[PDB]
Amino acid sequence: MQIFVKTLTGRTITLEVEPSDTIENVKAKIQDKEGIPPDQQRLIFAGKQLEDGRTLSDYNIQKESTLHLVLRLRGG
Amino acid sequence: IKWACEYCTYENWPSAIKCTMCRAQRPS
Ligand SMILES: [Zn+2]
Repeated sequence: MQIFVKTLTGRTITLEVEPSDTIENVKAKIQDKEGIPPDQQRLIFAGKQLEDGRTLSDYNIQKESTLHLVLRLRGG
Repeated sequence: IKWACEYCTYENWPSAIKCTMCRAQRPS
């Protein structure tokens, strides 16, 4: 399946993901296209932050769903 | 009665004047 990740600027990127993929894998998929380290990025779905441990199937992410991407660089 | 931010979906606590996630401001 494919899902859509929506940045804060309003830009939308599409990702070829399988339900068995972990959130960790998703942030790596984002890293492939955007070039940002998976630890400086965080994903939001259903008003909650997604943890790298669980998979999409655990979070009920389905085909053509929308995730929100927020970036925060380490301030020390 | 958690409020959701305008710029990201994240629902925050009523006491928070700013979202914890994208550091946006409280909506009018
Ligand atoms: Zn926000």
